[PDB]
Order: sequence, then C-alpha cells, then structure tokens
Amino acid sequence: MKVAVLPGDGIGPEVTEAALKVLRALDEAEGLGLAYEVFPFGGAAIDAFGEPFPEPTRKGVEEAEAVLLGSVGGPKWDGLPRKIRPETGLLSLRKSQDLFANLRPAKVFPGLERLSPLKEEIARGVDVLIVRELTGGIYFGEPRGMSEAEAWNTERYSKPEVERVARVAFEGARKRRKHVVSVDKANVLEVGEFWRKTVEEVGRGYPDVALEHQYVDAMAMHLVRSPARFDVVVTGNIFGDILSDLASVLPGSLGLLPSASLGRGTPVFEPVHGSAPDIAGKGIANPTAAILSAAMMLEHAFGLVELARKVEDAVAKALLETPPPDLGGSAGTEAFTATVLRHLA
Amino acid sequence: MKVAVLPGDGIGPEVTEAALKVLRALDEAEGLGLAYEVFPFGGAAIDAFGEPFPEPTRKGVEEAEAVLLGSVGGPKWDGLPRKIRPETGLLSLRKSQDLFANLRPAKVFPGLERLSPLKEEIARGVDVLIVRELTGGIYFGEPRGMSEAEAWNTERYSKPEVERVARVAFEGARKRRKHVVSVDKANVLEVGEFWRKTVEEVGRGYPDVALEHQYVDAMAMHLVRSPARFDVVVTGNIFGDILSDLASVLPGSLGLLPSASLGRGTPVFEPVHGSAPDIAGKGIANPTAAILSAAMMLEHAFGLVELARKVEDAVAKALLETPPPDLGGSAGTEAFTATVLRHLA
Repeated sequence: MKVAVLPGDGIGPEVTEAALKVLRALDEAEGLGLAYEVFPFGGAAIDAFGEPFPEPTRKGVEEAEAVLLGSVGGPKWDGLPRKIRPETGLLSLRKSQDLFANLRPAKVFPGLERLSPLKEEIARGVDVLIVRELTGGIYFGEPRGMSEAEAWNTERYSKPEVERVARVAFEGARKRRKHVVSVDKANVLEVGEFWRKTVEEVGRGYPDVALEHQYVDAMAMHLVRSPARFDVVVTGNIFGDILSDLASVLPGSLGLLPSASLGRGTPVFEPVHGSAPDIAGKGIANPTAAILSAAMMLEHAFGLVELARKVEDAVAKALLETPPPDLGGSAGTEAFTATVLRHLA
Repeated sequence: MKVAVLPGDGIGPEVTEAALKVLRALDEAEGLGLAYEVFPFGGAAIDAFGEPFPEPTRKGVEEAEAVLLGSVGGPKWDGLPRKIRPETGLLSLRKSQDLFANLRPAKVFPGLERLSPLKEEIARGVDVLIVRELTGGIYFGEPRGMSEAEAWNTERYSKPEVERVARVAFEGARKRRKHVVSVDKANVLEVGEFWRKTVEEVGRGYPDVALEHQYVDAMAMHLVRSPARFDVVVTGNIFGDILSDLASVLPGSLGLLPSASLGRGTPVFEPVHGSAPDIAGKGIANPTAAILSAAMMLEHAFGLVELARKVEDAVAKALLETPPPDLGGSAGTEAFTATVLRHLA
C-alpha cells in the first residue's frame, strides 16, 4: 500500500510520525506491504519552493494510493497572497483528486463521556459518521449576487451530484452498522424532494443497508437528544457543514477528531486540529487525531476495516491509561504512542 | 388591554383558562383594564362554522390588541381538504396580521437543569430568545423548480425584509439583557454578507444594545457548548428554523415552551405543544406553556416587562413546588395554577 505523507507545519511532523509508528508496527504484524514517502506541503513548502503545493508533491499524490496529511497553516503565512497561502494548497489538493465527499466522524470513546457537554447517559455510545457533499449546493450555486437592495444565492443539485455522495455513504455504511440516514428539507424545498427521491432510488442497489430520511431541523434536535441512535448520515453541502460542526462538539474535544475526503482520485486523511506552532518541537502534541486518520485510511482507502477497529480500540485504551495533557494527563506524544502500540498486539 | 382568546382544540380550553386565571389575578392586583373575549378557532370552528378561521374571529383579532391562542389540530380534521384544515386557519391568521417575526425562547429554569440533555454545569443559566424571519428566504424564494435531472431553490432577501426582523430583535433585546447576535453565512454567501451589512447598519439606531455576528455553523456549536452566553439571536428563515429547534431541546421538555409572532398587526402568543386530545377534559394538562405565553404577551404586546418577569418567577417556583405530571409530579392543571397564583403576590 502506497501512502503519500504530507507532514505540513507546526505539530504536523510530530503527530504524523506518531501515526507512521503505528502503521509500520501493523505492517510488521500483518505484512501490509506499506510503502510511503513524505513530500513538502503547506508553509514548509512555501518556504522551500515558493508554493504550498509544489509539483513533486502533486506527482506524489497522483501516484499514491492514499494521502496522510499532517497540519498546515501558521501566522507566518497568513499575510500572503491568497493564491500561495497554505490553505489554498489544501483546496488545490482536493480539486486535483476530485474529492466530492467529506467524512467527519464524531464518537465518544468509552470512559470519556465526562468530556462531552451532554449528560453521560446520552453521550454514551455515540459513533456517528457525517458524510457531507463538498462540490455542489448553495456554496457554489448560480445565479448568485448582491446589490444595494437585494441579495440571492442558489441551492442547486443535479442528479449525478446526489448519486455519487449517496454512494460513498452506503459503501461507508456497509463497513459500519449498515444504517444510513439522508438529511434534507423535502417538506418545503424542491431540492429536498429531489435529494430524497434520488437517494431512495440509489438505495435499491444496497439491500443490505437500511435507509432512513430526516429533515435537517429535526436532525439537529436528534443529534443533541439521541445522537447514539445514528450511524451514517449523508446530506448536502450547507446542511452537512452545520451538522458536522454540531456533531463535533459532542465528544468535548476537537483534538481527537480525524477526517477524510473521498472522490475519484487519491483519498485524503487528515486531523481536524490546527497546526499549533507554539507547541511545535516540545513533544506533548496529542497524536490521537493523526493516528485515527491512519485508521480512517486503512478502512476507507484499503478496506482493512478489522485493522482500523484494532487501532481504534488501541487509542481508546491509551486515552484512559495515559491521557494526553489536553485530557488532563501528562503523557507526551511519544509516551501516548507507546501505549497505543502496546495495545496493538 | 384587549385580548382575543382563541382556545382551540384538545387541551386548548383548559390550558388557556389557566392562563386567564393568572391574567385576571394580575388585573385585580394592578388594574390592567384587561378586557377579553373568546372566539372559535381550529377544529371547534370547523365543526361549528365549517371553516377553521371564521369571519367573526377575523374581526375579533383585527379589533384586539393581542391574541392568546390555545392549541389547534387533532386526528379528527387531518383527513380534510387543506384549505379548511385547522393548520391552514393558523397560517391565515399570520397572513392577516402580517406577522414577519417568530419569537422562540428556550430557558432552563433554576432547579430544572436535570431535565436538560446537557450537563447541569452547561445547562444552568440558559435563557435565549431566537428571533426567526418568517416571510422571506429560501422557503419562499424564486426561482425554484425541479426536473428529472436537476432541482433549484433561491435564498433571496431584500433590505426591508432584513431591516424589519432586525428591529424586533433590538427592540426585544432592550427588554432583556441588551445583547443581540445576528447569525449568517457571510463568509461564503452574498446573502450572508448583505444580511450582515444591513443589520450592522440598523444597529446604529440602537446604541444601548450590543450587536455581535456569528456564522450559522459556529452558532450550532455554541448552542450546545455555551448556550448560556447568548441573549437575543436573530437570523433568516431556514437558519432560524434549524436554530429554534436546536435550542428547544435544551430545556429537556417541549411542554414548557411558549412562542409569539410579531409584525404589523395583532401579535399572536401560543404554546408550542400540540392539542393532546386524548387528555382533553381530564385536568392534568400542563398549563406552563400557556401561562408563559400570557407572560410573553404582557412583555411584547404591552411592554409590561416587570409583570412578565413576575409571572415567570411564579411558574418557575411552581414547577419545583408542585411539578406537573410530565415532570414526574402529580399536580393537575388547577393544582399547578393555584401554586402559580400563590406566588403572584
């Protein structure tokens, strides 16, 4: 399995190396035939090549089977031309691979219900995967405009756009608890009804997965009242943008969440947290998100679901045994990693 | 003060009479010059006149200074032509009075943090008022359509639409903690930027109120993480629809929430709960929402803020002293009401 590693800035190199230690560990244990190469990306790239996404890196992601991203950005590059900002290189990466779906999981690990803003009774068992459509919708819809007296934006969706995001959700659900919930506003909007119709049609080719439909406003209530009753949730751009964020607060710590973007090209797996440059090089950076991105990679890029679950149970234990500083512990990056490996056998 | 009372169906007459007992009580205590008359509305109206919103009632709301609504609807009328359904009469009512703003408060009464799905630490102190634009937006935007291959809906807003809803929020904030937060998606949508610009302009005439802007997706996280730090929240139709529902789960019981619709005409105050016909006539119906709608009426329709707060503190105590059956108590409608009156002196 070929993996393109883009460490990035700040704590990127530390947390990414933590994930590689787990991957290499598994490779020796199962002979995965893991082959990887690190490439410049982000600020490091701007400083070394002048562009956040240099061509050798573009070639690297093109030839790779998966991308393990670290963290990009930093105050140092914020005051630069947009076309060359680290954030831009990130957008370019997604375009080059035609990644149309964004996977954002939110789970409350056993024993960590205390961190959730929700009552332990309700926070317990949460394990939801929000699949958000990234390319279409109101964010890119036309016509759009603004004048001194009015403003307009269009929520538009074509059948192919809905069909493809819907497919990654079903395919993604088979790997989990085989239950998908499609969110829309069908009872008021034409786009909603169209979205509902299409997903219901698409589902016919997935008899082993159960499909359910819900209105965005109702789903917002459910995520706070009974988030644990959901598995895979698929929805539009703006709807998925709101819902992903809502669900992300559930665990009570942004530092533990990974994410992935799927499409026609090479998949991208990355931790949701920033680069935290002021902590770079001290150790202490919580590698959880990075290791979980490694797990996401195994599951979605290579189908090694059982191995992904193994790494997941490993970090879960690690969090309780040697809590990272952010969870009130004192275990540095290496310390935490060691514990994870300790449970990877 | 002239009040038009529309009891409605199910528990409507019981809970509305509970609110009237409080109002009449206050009238004797402060000589408010309260004058009211009940009119048919809802199913009762269909059964007696053939239409859910008969003309004598239309004249009644036109001549009244406020409307105290009970509860409409019931399985009995669900299988009827849309034009004559109780739900329709409700829509007609809002149109006749050009009510463009919907006020939906969500508060966790002291001692009742236990019912919230949020941790007591975070549920404590919550008292938010969501002001939602009702007439414009994507729900009514054009062009809109659908074909075998595509679907589109338009989020459109004209300056006057934004200006008016914004004004009820500032005016509504002065009566509370003088802090308004305008929600939008300005960083991505033209409509967002336009909405932000207009509200910022409108705020200039309200120097005594503090204005803050927030992105809908960020606001979704805040309502779960730190809802207590907000006072008045104003936003668009679809955004307010989602946010009102999110905030409504915060208290942990739909039966305690009132609501109001403001505009050019006679204001409408009504409890959010259904008609619960299977309980009609047994007593036991929790009058909290109705009494709180009476309080909302005093505050928004007549400006008697201090009296509204008095009724609010009354029910708050009542909930702890003689909890309604829904809160695990056994106090029936009359019992609960008596306790409220007991604290209204």
